[PDB]
Amino acid sequence: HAFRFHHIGVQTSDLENSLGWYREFFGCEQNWSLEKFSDLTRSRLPGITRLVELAAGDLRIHVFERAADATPAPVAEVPQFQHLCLATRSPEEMTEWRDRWLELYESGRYTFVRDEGPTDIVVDEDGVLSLYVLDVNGLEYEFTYLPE
Amino acid sequence: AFRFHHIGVQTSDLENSLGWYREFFGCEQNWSLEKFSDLTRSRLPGITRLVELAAGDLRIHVFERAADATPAPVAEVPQFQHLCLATRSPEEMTEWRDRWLELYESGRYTFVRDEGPTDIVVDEDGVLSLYVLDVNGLEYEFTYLPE
Ligand SMILES: [Fe+2]
Ligand SMILES: [Fe+2]
Repeated sequence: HAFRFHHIGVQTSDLENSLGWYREFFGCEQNWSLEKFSDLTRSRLPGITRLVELAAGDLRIHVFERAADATPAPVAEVPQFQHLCLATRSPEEMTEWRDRWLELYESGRYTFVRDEGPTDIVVDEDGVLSLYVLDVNGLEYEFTYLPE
Repeated sequence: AFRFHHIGVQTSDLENSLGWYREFFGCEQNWSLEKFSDLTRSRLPGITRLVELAAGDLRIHVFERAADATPAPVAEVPQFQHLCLATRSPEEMTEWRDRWLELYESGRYTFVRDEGPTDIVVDEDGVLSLYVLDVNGLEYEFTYLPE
């Protein structure tokens, strides 16, 4: 492989809320935290106050907070990395992911940008299962099972 | 616990993004689709075509909505801000930055932004970083880890 996926950066308005939900939902760990930033970072992300690297298996997530004066909601009609898909290992885990999202949502431990619950688990004609949820920032995560 | 499968790129000009993703990343198209379930159309209203591109271990699902105009990314918004890919050698960092400038200067692709690539910077541990924008204005980072 010429290159390998390293990590994805998640911008949030409430770092504490995202750090708790990501660790609870995905089983993430905190590898390191950063509060000093170079001239290029403050130019790219004006107002960044802290960045934390999260690790859940092969997926690494760099969650960072910027202004937090307002709490805007994601825009849909705009070009974007629209969603992040994660492959499960059995059809049973698909129900597990949807159940655990609901459990964390109605537990009251977190504030969600949007109140939209998880989608149903949908089968296509080739046996693929599809499940979509929103993180605490209103960003879409897809859980799938490919009969590979 | 799980395996990262693919990222979804929402674009307004699919053929423009397809051509750039193929030349820049060396992407090859795995499959495509133009008939969608109710769930897909509810999530992405007006979706027309969906294509899975593969380059390395990374799968990229580029899809186009109702084109209409050509909107630009919004920065103040909670979002997946950037995608980082790891290189195998320090000289590849300059190879990536050069291939971006070549593809941009060729005039063969439409860009939402005029912003060129950043300089290659070094951190306290020797990690090299490089930030470029795709034809949709979305930020990609190339990194090199000495350890
Ligand atoms: Fe998807
Ligand atoms: Fe990064």
